[PDB]
Amino acid sequence: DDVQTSF
Amino acid sequence: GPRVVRIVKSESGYGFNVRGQVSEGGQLRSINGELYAPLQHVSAVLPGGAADRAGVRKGDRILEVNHVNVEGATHKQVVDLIRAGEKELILTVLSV
Repeated sequence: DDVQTSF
Repeated sequence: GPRVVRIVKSESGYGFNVRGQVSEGGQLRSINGELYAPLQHVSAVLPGGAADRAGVRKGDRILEVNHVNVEGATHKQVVDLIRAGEKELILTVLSV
Protein backbone atom coordinates (compact mmCIF):
# COMPACT_ATOMS: atom_id res chain seq x y z
CA ASP A 1 0.00 0.00 0.00
CA ASP A 2 0.89 3.70 0.07
CA VAL A 3 1.64 5.50 3.37
CA GLN A 4 2.21 9.16 4.26
CA THR A 5 4.58 10.99 6.63
CA SER A 6 4.71 14.69 7.53
CA PHE A 7 7.97 16.64 7.76
CA GLY B 1 15.40 16.34 -15.80
CA PRO B 2 16.31 15.75 -12.16
CA ARG B 3 16.74 18.89 -10.10
CA VAL B 4 18.30 19.50 -6.70
CA VAL B 5 16.61 21.51 -3.94
CA ARG B 6 18.16 22.61 -0.64
CA ILE B 7 15.71 23.05 2.24
CA VAL B 8 16.79 24.50 5.58
CA LYS B 9 14.64 23.19 8.42
CA SER B 10 12.67 25.77 10.38
CA GLU B 11 11.79 25.41 14.05
CA SER B 12 8.39 24.08 12.90
CA GLY B 13 9.92 21.66 10.39
CA TYR B 14 10.33 21.37 6.62
CA GLY B 15 6.67 21.78 5.68
CA PHE B 16 6.03 18.90 3.29
CA ASN B 17 4.55 15.39 3.21
CA VAL B 18 5.92 12.27 1.51
CA ARG B 19 3.76 9.42 0.21
CA GLY B 20 4.91 6.13 -1.27
CA GLN B 21 5.12 2.37 -1.07
CA VAL B 22 5.44 0.64 2.29
CA SER B 23 7.28 -2.35 0.80
CA GLU B 24 9.37 -2.94 -2.29
CA GLY B 25 7.77 -4.32 -5.43
CA GLY B 26 5.73 -1.47 -6.89
CA GLN B 27 5.15 -0.83 -10.56
CA LEU B 28 7.76 0.74 -12.81
CA ARG B 29 7.03 4.15 -14.33
CA SER B 30 8.54 6.05 -17.28
CA ILE B 31 9.41 9.71 -16.54
CA ASN B 32 10.90 11.92 -19.28
CA GLY B 33 11.51 8.79 -21.35
CA GLU B 34 13.50 7.07 -18.58
CA LEU B 35 12.32 3.99 -16.68
CA TYR B 36 12.35 4.16 -12.88
CA ALA B 37 11.66 1.85 -9.97
CA PRO B 38 9.00 3.17 -7.53
CA LEU B 39 9.67 6.70 -6.28
CA GLN B 40 8.24 8.22 -3.13
CA HIS B 41 6.64 11.56 -3.93
CA VAL B 42 5.95 14.89 -2.26
CA SER B 43 2.20 14.65 -1.63
CA ALA B 44 1.65 18.06 -0.01
CA VAL B 45 3.55 21.29 0.58
CA LEU B 46 2.68 23.69 3.40
CA PRO B 47 2.07 27.13 1.82
CA GLY B 48 4.77 29.50 3.02
CA GLY B 49 6.75 26.71 4.68
CA ALA B 50 10.44 26.03 4.18
CA ALA B 51 9.96 23.49 1.39
CA ASP B 52 7.51 25.78 -0.43
CA ARG B 53 9.86 28.76 -0.29
CA ALA B 54 12.79 26.58 -1.42
CA GLY B 55 10.90 25.43 -4.52
CA VAL B 56 9.65 21.95 -3.58
CA ARG B 57 6.41 21.27 -5.45
CA LYS B 58 3.53 18.87 -4.98
CA GLY B 59 4.09 15.74 -7.03
CA ASP B 60 7.90 15.96 -6.92
CA ARG B 61 9.20 12.39 -7.20
CA ILE B 62 12.19 11.76 -4.94
CA LEU B 63 15.26 10.17 -6.54
CA GLU B 64 17.79 10.95 -3.79
CA VAL B 65 17.87 12.24 -0.22
CA ASN B 66 21.18 13.88 0.68
CA HIS B 67 22.71 12.15 -2.37
CA VAL B 68 21.57 8.69 -1.21
CA ASN B 69 19.62 6.95 -3.96
CA VAL B 70 16.08 6.13 -2.85
CA GLU B 71 14.72 4.79 -6.14
CA GLY B 72 12.81 1.63 -5.25
CA ALA B 73 13.25 2.22 -1.52
CA THR B 74 10.66 1.60 1.17
CA HIS B 75 8.81 4.48 2.80
CA LYS B 76 10.61 3.94 6.12
CA GLN B 77 14.00 4.06 4.40
CA VAL B 78 13.18 7.45 2.87
CA VAL B 79 11.68 8.77 6.12
CA ASP B 80 14.79 7.76 8.09
CA LEU B 81 17.09 9.49 5.59
CA ILE B 82 15.11 12.75 5.73
CA ARG B 83 15.22 12.79 9.54
CA ALA B 84 18.98 12.19 9.49
CA GLY B 85 19.36 15.59 7.81
CA GLU B 86 19.15 17.45 11.14
CA LYS B 87 18.50 21.07 10.06
CA GLU B 88 19.34 20.67 6.34
CA LEU B 89 17.92 18.55 3.52
CA ILE B 90 19.00 18.03 -0.10
CA LEU B 91 16.32 16.51 -2.34
CA THR B 92 16.96 15.33 -5.89
CA VAL B 93 13.55 15.24 -7.54
CA LEU B 94 11.67 14.78 -10.82
CA SER B 95 8.93 17.40 -10.96
CA VAL B 96 5.64 16.83 -12.75
